[PDB]
Amino acid sequence: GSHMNDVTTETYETLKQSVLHTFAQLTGYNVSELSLTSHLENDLGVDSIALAEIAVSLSRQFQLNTPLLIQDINTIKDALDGILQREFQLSEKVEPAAIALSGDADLWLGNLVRQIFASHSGYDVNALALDAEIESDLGIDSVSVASAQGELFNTLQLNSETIIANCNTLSALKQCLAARLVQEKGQDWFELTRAPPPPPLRSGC
Repeated sequence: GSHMNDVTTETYETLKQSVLHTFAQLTGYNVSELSLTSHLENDLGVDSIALAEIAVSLSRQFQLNTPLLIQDINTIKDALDGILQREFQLSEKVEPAAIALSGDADLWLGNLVRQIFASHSGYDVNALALDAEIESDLGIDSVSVASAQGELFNTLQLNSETIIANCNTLSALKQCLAARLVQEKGQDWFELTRAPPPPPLRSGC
């Protein structure tokens, strides 16, 4: 019906506010001058250049499945209708990249890390699966993996001074090496492949 479809009464009205706020903050319009039945194009007089950032932010803020198309955003209530058509959460948390990592970045760490453990322990690199537990499935002993870390950092031009807390999964330690980069060598490592610096040091992967 239209009586507490998902959230309580106040919460559902604050839902209006949550979407209203997006229309206001991006354009410079007062959210208190935004009326739910106001057709954006006509009454508020918002055009595509501004409207598009709103549709964009609405899709991102509430973390919708499908991106709202700017031709499909007609009126505020109409947008609200569209919001809930995919996904909506009151008091949604915009979780940023707290870890801030890319699978391409940890990948090259992951290549060498497996090679050393493999060579050291007498196993095959490609047989060393990330979903497979190192000690349990892969059959590598704690000493076998821990001792190999040192020479691994050496082969990786990283501080062998630092140790990897032995994680039983290759996925975990791969993330650990990726963290070592930030903690030992700075965020600079990823910055190279992100923002290409003047000298030929663009290859940060």
